[PDB]
Amino acid sequence: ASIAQARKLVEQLKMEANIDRIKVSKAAADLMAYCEAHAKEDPLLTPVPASENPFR
Amino acid sequence: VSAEDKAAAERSKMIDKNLREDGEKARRTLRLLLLGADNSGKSTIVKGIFETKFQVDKVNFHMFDVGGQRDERRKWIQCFNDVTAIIFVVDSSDYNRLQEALNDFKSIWNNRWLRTISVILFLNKQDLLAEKVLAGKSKIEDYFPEFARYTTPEDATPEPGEDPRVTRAKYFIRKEFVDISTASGDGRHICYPHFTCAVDTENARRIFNDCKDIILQMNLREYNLV
Amino acid sequence: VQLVESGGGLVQPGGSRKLSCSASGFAFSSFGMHWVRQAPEKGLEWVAYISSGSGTIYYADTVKGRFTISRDDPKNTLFLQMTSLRSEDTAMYYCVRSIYYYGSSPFDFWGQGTTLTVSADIVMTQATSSVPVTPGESVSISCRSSKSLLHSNGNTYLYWFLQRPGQSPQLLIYRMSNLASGVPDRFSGSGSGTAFTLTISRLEAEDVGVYYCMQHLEYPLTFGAGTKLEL
Amino acid sequence: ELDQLRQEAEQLKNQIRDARKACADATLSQITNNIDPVGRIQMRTRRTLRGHLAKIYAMHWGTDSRLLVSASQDGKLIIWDSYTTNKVHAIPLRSSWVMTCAYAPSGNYVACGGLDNICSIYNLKTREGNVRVSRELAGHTGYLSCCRFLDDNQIVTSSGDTTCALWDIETGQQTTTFTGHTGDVMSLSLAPDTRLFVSGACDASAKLWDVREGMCRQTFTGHESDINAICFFPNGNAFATGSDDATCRLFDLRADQELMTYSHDNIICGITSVSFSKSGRLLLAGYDDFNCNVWDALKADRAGVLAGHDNRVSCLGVTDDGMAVATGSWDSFLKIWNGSS
Amino acid sequence: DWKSSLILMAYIIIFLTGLPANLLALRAFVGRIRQPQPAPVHILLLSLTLADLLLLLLLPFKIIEAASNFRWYLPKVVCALTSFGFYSSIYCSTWLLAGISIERYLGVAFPVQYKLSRRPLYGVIAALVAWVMSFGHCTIVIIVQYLTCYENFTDNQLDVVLPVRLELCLVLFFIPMAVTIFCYWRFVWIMLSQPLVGAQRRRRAVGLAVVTLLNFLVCFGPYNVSHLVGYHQRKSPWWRSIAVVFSSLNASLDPLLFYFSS
Ligand SMILES: Cc1noc(C)c1-c1ccc(C(=O)N2[C@@H](c3ccccc3Cl)SC[C@H]2C(=O)O)cc1
Ligand SMILES: Cc1nc(N2C[C@@H](C)O[C@@H](C)C2)c2[nH]c(N)c(S(=O)(=O)c3ccccc3F)c2n1
Ligand SMILES: CC(C)CCC[C@@H](C)[C@H]1CC[C@H]2[C@@H]3CC=C4C[C@@H](O)CC[C@]4(C)[C@H]3CC[C@]12C
Ligand SMILES: CCCCCCCCCCCCCCCC(=O)O
Repeated sequence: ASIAQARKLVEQLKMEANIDRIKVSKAAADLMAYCEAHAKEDPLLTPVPASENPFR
Repeated sequence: VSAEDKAAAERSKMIDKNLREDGEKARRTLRLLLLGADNSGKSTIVKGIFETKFQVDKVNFHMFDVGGQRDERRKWIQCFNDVTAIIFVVDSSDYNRLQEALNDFKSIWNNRWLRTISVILFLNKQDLLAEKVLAGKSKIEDYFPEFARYTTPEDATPEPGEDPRVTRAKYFIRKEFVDISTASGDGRHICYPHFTCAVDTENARRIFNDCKDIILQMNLREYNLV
Repeated sequence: VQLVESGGGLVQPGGSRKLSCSASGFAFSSFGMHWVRQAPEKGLEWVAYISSGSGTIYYADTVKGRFTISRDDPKNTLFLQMTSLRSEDTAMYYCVRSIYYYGSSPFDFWGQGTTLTVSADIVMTQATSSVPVTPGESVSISCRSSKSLLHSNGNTYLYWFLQRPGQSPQLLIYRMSNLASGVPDRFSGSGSGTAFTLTISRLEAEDVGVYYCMQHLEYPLTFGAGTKLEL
Repeated sequence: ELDQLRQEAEQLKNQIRDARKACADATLSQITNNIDPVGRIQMRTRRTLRGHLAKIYAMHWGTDSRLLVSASQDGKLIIWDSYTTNKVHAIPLRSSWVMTCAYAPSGNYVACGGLDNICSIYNLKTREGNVRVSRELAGHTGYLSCCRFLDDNQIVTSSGDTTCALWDIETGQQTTTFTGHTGDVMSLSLAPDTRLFVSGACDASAKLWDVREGMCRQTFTGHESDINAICFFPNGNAFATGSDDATCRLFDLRADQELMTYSHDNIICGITSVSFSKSGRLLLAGYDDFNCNVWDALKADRAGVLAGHDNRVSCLGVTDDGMAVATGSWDSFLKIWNGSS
Repeated sequence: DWKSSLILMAYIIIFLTGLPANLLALRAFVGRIRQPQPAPVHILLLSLTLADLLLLLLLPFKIIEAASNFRWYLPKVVCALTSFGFYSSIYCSTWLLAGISIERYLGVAFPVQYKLSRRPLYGVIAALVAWVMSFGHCTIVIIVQYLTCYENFTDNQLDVVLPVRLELCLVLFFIPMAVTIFCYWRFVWIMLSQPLVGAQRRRRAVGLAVVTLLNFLVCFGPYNVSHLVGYHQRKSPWWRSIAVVFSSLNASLDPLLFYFSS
């Protein structure tokens, strides 16, 4: 029983280990590009004028 | 506002009126929380959520035994932050599992959310504890070294006609729980210890009296008098 | 959901009569209720309205004082006490429902109707009244209000209803753009604040009927004379 | 047998750690240093949706970004109209012990759950004009902590029984179950594409699941306490967690590791809710210190404080168009926050 | 003179000690009212702070009256409005303190019933009753008056002012004083009879109740005693100017006992 209980954990760890991992720098650059590319469409980072604000 | 926005506002006002009526109806019942172990006997006290409704002195009580979820009483105890009190039923006859009960009471008392919720502690299975003390086969000194040097304090209240040994054991257990309770809280919430014989019919009366005291303390706090 | 109305017969002029609307199959206590009359060979005319809880009551200028609307929520029935019956009250009275909340479909279910025979308003204008249309082709009806029905909230409050011959009117569009549930996709609403158009992509034998456009924006509730579609 | 398996597991964990260290060529904090700071985010309470009579634990915005549903111990599930502060509906729940609520993407259905271990799906658009429970999804042995809609027919729920489940509303049975957590799952966030989702449990870990495959893809162990809330980056390639140790974290599904930690020495209380802005540059985060803090997701600099609540902030959500932020607290209030220009 | 200088010093000290404290208490009580399910005592406290603030706003007029020794005063309209407002706020505060005493006694003699059955409507009605009993009485008096700023009264006016003062004592103070004394005596005795399971600061509350009762009897006591003294002597007492100082001292001492006690 414990053998199958641990065997499952070992199989899950093997499945998680054998995955494609890109560099952290590339992921950070992608996140920065997404944040800087939708900045004008963000009504919280860049507040909209009170005319277009629906909660005025 | 338009004609269909005025009607929507009227509907919202009706919804708010119904909500206020429901809140007024539901504010008239005092909510509790049943806590304990498997052997505590929490179910047979008043004689996933298993709600229990009982009424004493024309006051409605709602005891919420949260069975089902089966681990530490954690991450769902935040919901029971507005309860009037917490009934912590503990089996005082089984010394082997006693330390687990004290640890559980310490964990419940020192909870970040139940920092204002008084605990009504019931020392269940009083007759079994008395029988165990009278038999002498099981000694509390084996599990609790501090019991060897413990004696019954003077000016006590041994109202039942019982042997000093049983009274000493009961007072030792109650003292342990009270010392756990008084190590924190700073008087914001207090623990009310009671003794239950598993056949007593006055548990509801004790709960009502303790809830009356708790509500009096809350009213005191509401007046900036405390 | 089914509204059945009874209590309308032959009444001498100057008399009194009461109409009863029996509501079943829906939460009558949460629905605002209207009364809509339709004179023979004439268009729909709004009569009275009572909201949920009987908070606000609005009557037409041609019935104020003579007629009164009341609702018996516990027994699910709507009533109109019609007094001083003039000979202009000789029309079928319908009992339409209307729940009002963001996204509601007001005027959704119209009652069956009861024929009573008495022995500052936005004027909607459905120019055409007769349209010879053959099944398969697209037809566009067209109303035109006096006041712009586009409130500041952004909602253009114009409703489009179709009455099949010998049937109670059924809402096709709510707030002009919206399409009512149980309504075929081909009917569509295109709108401008003073000009409103209803288009059916494919004609059907069921589709032919008289189409009526109403404004819910100011209290007096007007309906355009309507445009009968001839097969 | 058991000994070898316990070891093999340790060596696999060591291999995963070594791979993560190798892939960490740099860090997000040092990469995003030349960008101009967002400044000071000033937000004012546009609306105060009052009417709840007990502490709120959940809210969810509609896809139209105007209707929101809130859940509380009062026993009601109000469907607010945020623009005009109107109660469109007030659904009385059978169990007042509700800690979660959801709004369907189509807007036709809502869901609720809690200590009753049952997900109740309510049909808002009914011909009868009332809100009635269309389906009660039973089958979980623990309290429901979060429920999210995939579509009108599928809903994923997380419970305190260390499992997450994918339900079929039409049938009422778990289409797929998600096992692997060793603690009470306290939150879940569905990806923009709803093909993947993450769950934050009390074992201080976050697991990335697949709704179709039904197997965990990656795990993220960077916290020290229970993860009370989890969100998802708008692009779907990252997510943010909020734990009880007063620190948020930004994990990435591709680098498989935490990028930056959102912590301050002044804040010692745990995070209860986390949501990103529409662009993802801002990270709203509720806290038990009666305050909500806006974190610059690229620099970990607190860009503002949404201090308007008299009790613990429990729920928090940003509109789909990013036009507003609604925060619910235990003081039975619900405030809509919007920036001022 | 020495007496006028002392009165002015007491007035300015009272105003400076009260206005910021009363403003803070008003803000806190407004915030509490906006919170869900306010208690009647909270509405009564809000009304008491409003009455205290109204009294404090007209304190500068009493300061300039003391400075000018009644010799140099603004027109009759300003004096008649300010004296009416001051003397009506005094009795409004008296009746609101009487209402707060009733609420405190109710919340201790019947704890469970008070917690269950309380509604903000009771506090609103109590505040309205206090406001009526003070402002309407003062309005009736000022109306009968019209149909030194009320310092010197002739013999003809004396026969009208003295019985009205007797009424404004026996009906506007002796009833609130009696109910406050009874409520606080019962509060203290019930609290002393309570065997609090643990030490939850139930002696500090008894001390605070005794202090509040003493504050009531010291602030609103001599003022209304002066009415009986003047009626017996058939002449307005000369120490009314110094009794109203003690009466206004309560407007500054109220936030200390009701808000800053904790
Ligand atoms: C009536 C009448 N007719 O002629 C006369 C003279 C009166 C008359 C005037 C004054 C009083 C009188 O003693 N008051 C009233 C008062 C005083 C000053 C400003 C406003 C008001 Cl209301 S209220 C408080 C009381 C007080 O001074 O403490 C009694 C009777
Ligand atoms: C009928 C009534 N009158 C009240 N006031 C008192 C004064 C301050 O104002 C006037 C207008 C009347 C009440 N105030 C409060 N707190 C209550 S009660 O419902 O809580 C309650 C009910 C039964 C037993 C004890 C109680 F505490 C209550 N009830
Ligand atoms: C008597 C004079 C000095 C003061 C009069 C002020 C009174 C009449 C006013 C001021 C503020 C008002 C309160 C402010 C708002 C609330 C909260 C609501 O849930 C119940 C009514 C209640 C409690 C109002 C009752 C009336 C009120 C107390
Ligand atoms: C300034 C206002 C003074 C008026 C005083 C009226 C107080 C009314 C008190 C009624 C409360 C109910 C009394 C106890 C009821 C019971 O016996 O349980």
